[PDB]
Amino acid sequence: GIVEQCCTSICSLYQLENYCN
Amino acid sequence: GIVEQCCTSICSLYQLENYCN
Amino acid sequence: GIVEQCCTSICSLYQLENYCN
Amino acid sequence: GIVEQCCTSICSLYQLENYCN
Amino acid sequence: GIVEQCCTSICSLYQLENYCN
Amino acid sequence: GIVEQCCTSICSLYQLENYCN
Amino acid sequence: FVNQHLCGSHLVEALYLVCGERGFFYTPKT
Amino acid sequence: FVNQHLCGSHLVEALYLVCGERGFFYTPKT
Amino acid sequence: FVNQHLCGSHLVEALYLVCGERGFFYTPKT
Amino acid sequence: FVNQHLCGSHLVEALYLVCGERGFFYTPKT
Amino acid sequence: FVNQHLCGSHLVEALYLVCGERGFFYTPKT
Amino acid sequence: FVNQHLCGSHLVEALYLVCGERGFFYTPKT
Ligand SMILES: [Cl-]
Ligand SMILES: [Cl-]
Ligand code: NA
Ligand SMILES: [Zn+2]
Ligand SMILES: [Zn+2]
Repeated sequence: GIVEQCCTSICSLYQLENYCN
Repeated sequence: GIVEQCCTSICSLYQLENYCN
Repeated sequence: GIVEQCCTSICSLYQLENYCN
Repeated sequence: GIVEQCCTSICSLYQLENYCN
Repeated sequence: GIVEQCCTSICSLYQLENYCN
Repeated sequence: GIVEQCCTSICSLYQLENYCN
Repeated sequence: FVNQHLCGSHLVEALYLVCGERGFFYTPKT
Repeated sequence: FVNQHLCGSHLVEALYLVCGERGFFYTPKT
Repeated sequence: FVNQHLCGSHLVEALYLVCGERGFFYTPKT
Repeated sequence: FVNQHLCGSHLVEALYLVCGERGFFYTPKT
Repeated sequence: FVNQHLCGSHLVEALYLVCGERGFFYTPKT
Repeated sequence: FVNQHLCGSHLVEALYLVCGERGFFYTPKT
């Protein structure tokens, strides 16, 4: 998930938007 | 809610715990 | 400038991008 | 100490209270 | 003290150094 | 540069002053 | 633990510390 | 925009910046 | 992405996130 | 509450949150 | 080095940077 | 003053503290 995606690997700000309400 | 109470007023860490998963 | 606009007013991430290299 | 306890190993918020005045 | 002076007024890094161990 | 100097290796606050405008 | 005055990003940083890998929701008004 | 590694509290501060008003969830367990 | 209220260090942290390894200038008035 | 690794400035921000009014000491040399 | 306006956690983060592994005390009033 | 490793956003927060009014540039590409 978000950790595996944005931390262990890298992630874009657009992917982080996936986790907005 | 909590976001407003912590900022406008004050809140405890025990109150913040209520927003844990 | 941006430093003042973000703090005194509000600004967007798209505006902040203008200060990228 | 605190570094060895809360950084190199993990630590609880209760242990961090050990370092309050 | 320093906590109040930095926040209510302003302080220098040279002043902050006085709270080093 | 600054990354190689202050991150990969260590750096002093005086070196960081090199990057002020 | 003491009472807190927590605005902006500082509120979310406190949630991160309090909740940890249990996770949390951040739900402001409006 | 650009990528990179965001870990611990840096990840939730990034969520805060991105989402802001909307709120977000941080679920490391998924 | 939402609008931001960004003061002090928080402005520079947002620039870091938005610009990344492209880098940025921080140029306040006065 | 939960555990985890707190390093560098993250450790003193955690101390600040925990201790607040009371103050704290940060002594990495011990 | 320039003069600083430092409140809350930001004061402790500045102490961490200035003092480093020499360590520091954080001693607010009351 | 003291040294140590400053990485990611910690490096630009240190620049902010050091430079403040003067502003700074952060250029990881150099
Ligand atoms: Cl603040
Ligand atoms: Cl880190
Ligand atoms: Na921070
Ligand atoms: Zn702040
Ligand atoms: Zn960090």
